[PDB]
Amino acid sequence: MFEARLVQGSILKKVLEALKDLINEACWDISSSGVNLQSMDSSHVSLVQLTLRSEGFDTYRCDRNLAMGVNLTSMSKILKCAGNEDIITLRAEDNADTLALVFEAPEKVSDYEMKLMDLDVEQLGIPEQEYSCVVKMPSGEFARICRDLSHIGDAVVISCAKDGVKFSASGELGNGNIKLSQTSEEEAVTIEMNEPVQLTFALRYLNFFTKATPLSSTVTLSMSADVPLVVEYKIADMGHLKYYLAPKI
Amino acid sequence: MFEARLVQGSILKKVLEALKDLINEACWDISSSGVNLQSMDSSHVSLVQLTLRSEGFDTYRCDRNLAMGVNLTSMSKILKCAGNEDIITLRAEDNADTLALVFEAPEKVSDYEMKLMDLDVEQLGIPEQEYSCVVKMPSGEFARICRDLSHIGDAVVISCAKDGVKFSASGELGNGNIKLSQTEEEAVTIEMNEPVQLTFALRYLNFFTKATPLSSTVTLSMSADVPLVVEYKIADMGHLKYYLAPKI
Amino acid sequence: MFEARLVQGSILKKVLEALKDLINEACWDISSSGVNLQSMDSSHVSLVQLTLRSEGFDTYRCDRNLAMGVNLTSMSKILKCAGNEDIITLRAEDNADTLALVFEAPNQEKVSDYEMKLMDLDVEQLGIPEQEYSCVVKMPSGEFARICRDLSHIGDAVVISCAKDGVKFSASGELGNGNIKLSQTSNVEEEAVTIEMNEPVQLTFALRYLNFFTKATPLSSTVTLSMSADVPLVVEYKIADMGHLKYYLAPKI
Amino acid sequence: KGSRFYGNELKKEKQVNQRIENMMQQKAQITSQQLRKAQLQVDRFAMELEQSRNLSNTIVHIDMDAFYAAVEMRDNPELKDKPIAVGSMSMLSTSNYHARRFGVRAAMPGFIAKRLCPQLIIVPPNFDKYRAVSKEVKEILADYDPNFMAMSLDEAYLNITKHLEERQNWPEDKRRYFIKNSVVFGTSAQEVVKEIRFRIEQKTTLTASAGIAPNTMLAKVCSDKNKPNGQYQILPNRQAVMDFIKDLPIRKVSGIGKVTEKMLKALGIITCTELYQQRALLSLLFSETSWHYFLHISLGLGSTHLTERKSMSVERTFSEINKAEEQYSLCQELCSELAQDLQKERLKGRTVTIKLKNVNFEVKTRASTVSSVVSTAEEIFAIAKELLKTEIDADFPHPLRLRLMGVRISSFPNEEDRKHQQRSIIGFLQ
DNA sequence: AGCTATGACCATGATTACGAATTGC
DNA sequence: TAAGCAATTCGTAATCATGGTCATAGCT
Ligand SMILES: Cc1cn([C@H]2C[C@H](O)[C@@H](COP(=O)(O)OP(=O)(O)OP(=O)(O)O)O2)c(=O)[nH]c1=O
Repeated sequence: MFEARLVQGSILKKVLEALKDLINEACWDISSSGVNLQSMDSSHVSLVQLTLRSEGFDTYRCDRNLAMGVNLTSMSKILKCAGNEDIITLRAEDNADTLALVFEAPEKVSDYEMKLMDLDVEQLGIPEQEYSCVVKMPSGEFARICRDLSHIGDAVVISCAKDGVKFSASGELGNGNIKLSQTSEEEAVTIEMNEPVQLTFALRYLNFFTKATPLSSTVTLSMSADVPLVVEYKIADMGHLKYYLAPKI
Repeated sequence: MFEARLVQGSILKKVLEALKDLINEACWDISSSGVNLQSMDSSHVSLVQLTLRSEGFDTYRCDRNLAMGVNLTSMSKILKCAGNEDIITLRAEDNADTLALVFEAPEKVSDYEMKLMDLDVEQLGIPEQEYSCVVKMPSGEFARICRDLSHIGDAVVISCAKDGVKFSASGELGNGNIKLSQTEEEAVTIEMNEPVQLTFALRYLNFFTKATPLSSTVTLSMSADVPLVVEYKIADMGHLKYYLAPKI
Repeated sequence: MFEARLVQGSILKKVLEALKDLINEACWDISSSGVNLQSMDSSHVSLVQLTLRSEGFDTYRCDRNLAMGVNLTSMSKILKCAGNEDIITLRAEDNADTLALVFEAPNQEKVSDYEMKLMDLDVEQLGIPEQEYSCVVKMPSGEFARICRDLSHIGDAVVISCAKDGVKFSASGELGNGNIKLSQTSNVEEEAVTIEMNEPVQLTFALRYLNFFTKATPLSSTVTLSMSADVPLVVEYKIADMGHLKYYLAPKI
Repeated sequence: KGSRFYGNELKKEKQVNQRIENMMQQKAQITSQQLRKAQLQVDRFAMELEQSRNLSNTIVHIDMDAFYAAVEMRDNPELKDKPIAVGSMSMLSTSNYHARRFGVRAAMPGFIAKRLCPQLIIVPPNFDKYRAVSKEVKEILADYDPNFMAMSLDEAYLNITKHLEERQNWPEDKRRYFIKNSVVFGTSAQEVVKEIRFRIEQKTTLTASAGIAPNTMLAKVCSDKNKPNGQYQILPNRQAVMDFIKDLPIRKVSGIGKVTEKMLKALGIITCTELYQQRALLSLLFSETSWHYFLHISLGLGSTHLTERKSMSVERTFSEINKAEEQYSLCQELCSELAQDLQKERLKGRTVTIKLKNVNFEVKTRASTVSSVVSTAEEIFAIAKELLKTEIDADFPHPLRLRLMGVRISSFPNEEDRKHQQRSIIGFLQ
């Protein structure tokens, strides 16, 4: 009998506004320590991994491990009905095919029910390794950058060095070069550079990554060589939302 | 020489933007009682009843008793040309088929001379019933409840008991079962006689709730098997009532 | 070489926003006096003219009077990648195929260098010589955008008449002639609609273009219109004392 | 007879007869006035076709004589006077000329023909030998023209419009070979082909038919005229192309098969003169490219001057399956073997199209295009298991009873699109 | 609460993809 | 119990890029 009371409703609205454009279905693992999500999209280019652990929920309880497949556009149509303040009470029984959302306004107690499905997402992820360049930057600027090179081309060149990091794109209308130079309290640019690494990615996934922008204001880009780019947002006191993307050539 | 000068010009704007979606042409009955309209939609289910009294028109003058047929789309596209702080002067003559409008601004007047038409009028009366339940709820909360219920299905089952008014629906995913309990111009008041559970269709209530910016609060008026009234009261001008019929 | 730094980095995000659906290729005569542009559009009736002179720039150097063939749609797709309060520097070599744009934020940590591939065309420098007018009307900008977006729901032609006491914007249609009447202002911010005249004017214009011409409305807060007989309507915008932007459109029949 | 195969060809017979009646109902609704503007247009375009009917070249087709059987017969000296059959008890590739007259043909099962000849041998082929005996012949063919165009492993369009003129000033031992000197071959256009056939004969220990024509489609049928170990020739003159274009069935031309045969038995066509006599009928009735093909096969027109890979598939048939795990596991072997064969040419595909066949014989090609280029045995299988998933679970209470699955990499990229090769994520995951 | 920004939702050609059918070797 | 590859044809239909509209919110 999974049961989860979240006193800040806009966290769940923001998460499933982030994940509905890139992937379109998910298979949530809900176990005794939090909610986990592991999903690669259709083209098998990106991966999205998500953990919200069982401590920033204002109440959480679960008695047996559940696997819950969810159409994310159906859940993003149901969760469009809460306001920005509804205490959201997701309940779900174990062997029933419906997830009962119960909103609660701060007595307008809605009660929505959704159908699940049988989805078998792949039960594998990137093993734990070490990374070479770890930039940490303001996430409004990262979203502005990933939405400011798609007007040029569909290839971004992230060239990372010690003084800063440079984003360049070259397409049929020309080319462009944005250079980040390191800092002098959350406009802070910290570059844990080791080896200067130059890579190239697809912007049609970097624009879908930047739809978790109001989930934080600090984003960590973690790169290496022959290894996917990591973009990470931290949902405050809750957990994280990571995006892995594969490079070109 | 009919002249009707209204000083809160946003009233007619919110009315006609609530009417141009549903019905196409309609009849304006112009008398000493004020401005009257009863019309049906183009699918013959909903019944629009607009009543404007003569007390709060800032100057009224209506000698004969006229009837003016208008196409509401052209009338509303003229009623998207004035600010929310203007003085409306509606005008008509018996020597012309032109409904004149003048928008006065506190130094930009706006003259319009809209065409009328000639429709074949239908004066249908409403026998007044004694309603089983009349509820009063703030207008925005009803607009939110219908507009968020429209994504779930189309068969809204409005239920009513003395403790609570209980909207249900269904659809291809599951029933969005909204409640509202018994509860300061933003309260919910339930005048109940017998418990009601009656079906309606949301795809016209969505056309109804675009009269939400008229009043702060709406009143629903219901009886068993009688078509319901959804009433949005302009303060001290009249009201705008919508009639919908239950299904099955 | 040519390098030009300009501190108001929003003016090129608005001058090159009022000119992306109207025209699509133009001739930036970059010379010692400053940036110009002249372009009749894709229908060859409306004459855009634009001037950013030298003394309003932050810094500015060139001696080779070059003539860049600039694609305005792609250039607006690049200038829509800058912040509002940035600082914009233009860079060009002499025999250059490309042109470099520099967006420096005042936060100074982020700097942007875009590089735009040019083309080459020849445009008609159909010179507009010194004229004298009949009526001038100096008015708010949101008001003019509101008036034209009102009358474009009624009809699709506009009679504009100017007399001693003000202006009539009269727009007949299939559903009844709209009419909006404006008068002067005596002793009052932006509300002043100052209308001066030597002889009255009744001209007539179209409304497919006055929903394009008042796309320049965030560039200023007062537009001016000028009119006479057998001379086109002059729709003038001023920029932050760097120069101006004129649109020209002719009467009908 | 009354087989499942008979049932599906019965349904296909119903469908082609339904299209026959749908054509005859559109055939009756034209008049003698609808045979005017279309006829004038197609014969104006035929005037634009036939006026520049350029045939200064001499195109040679060179088939073989029961190729898959003959290359076995150059490597099996025991039974040279016997009828041989390659394939197995399901399908025959091609059988030899000691069995063609008896009925043992191509596209025929291993049980239909084998009940006709009780004294026969049916031996499965060796597909590695033919790829070498093709190249041995191609060594001889490259000498007479460098730009020869081998369609299959045996057919070979050659252009000898230039080699013949540069043969006139040759001595009588450059134009003379030895039996494995032997008889000197002349300088005529028949003689260069006699030389080619002699070299392919006493350099592979085999025989080879041939055919000389001014065009390609004429060569394809002239290679069938005097068929076993023989040849033929047409002269390049616009009269002499007409005397052979008559009195030909359309069971012979390639591009007019079996069903477009039966859809022309309706309109009374056997010879190409009758096929020419229906200009405004066939121009209005059939589709655009098909009436193009009919109007250019009528006058005998085509390729006057001669000219990479676009797909790569693996299909596999098996007995009846009714389980759920066996389909998911057997799609992986077909993903793997195709991933082996995809890297030998080093090609990056970006589409996987699975193709399933019921036990009562319906095709189901379910396609899926990705943006990651696909090369390896695990970057395919995660594009085809999501199509086996969509078309197993769309029969919600019932299994799939298949007999053939097959994968097909497609859309191999250019030089403009191989420099931006996006990669999959399944190379990186674990 | 209007102005403007701007992100969600929606119409909609349109190129691109899908699929059965047909032809060859 | 009736193959195994490849290539091509047309008509269906899925996805995408496009501008327009609407709602809610930061700024006035
Ligand atoms: C027609 C056909 C040929 N093949 C193979 C077997 C043949 O040995 C080879 C050549 O095809 P063909 O050259 O047309 O046939 P063939 O040479 O065997 O017989 P002929 O000389 O009378 O033309 O291709 C098939 O596998 N399947 C088929 O349907």
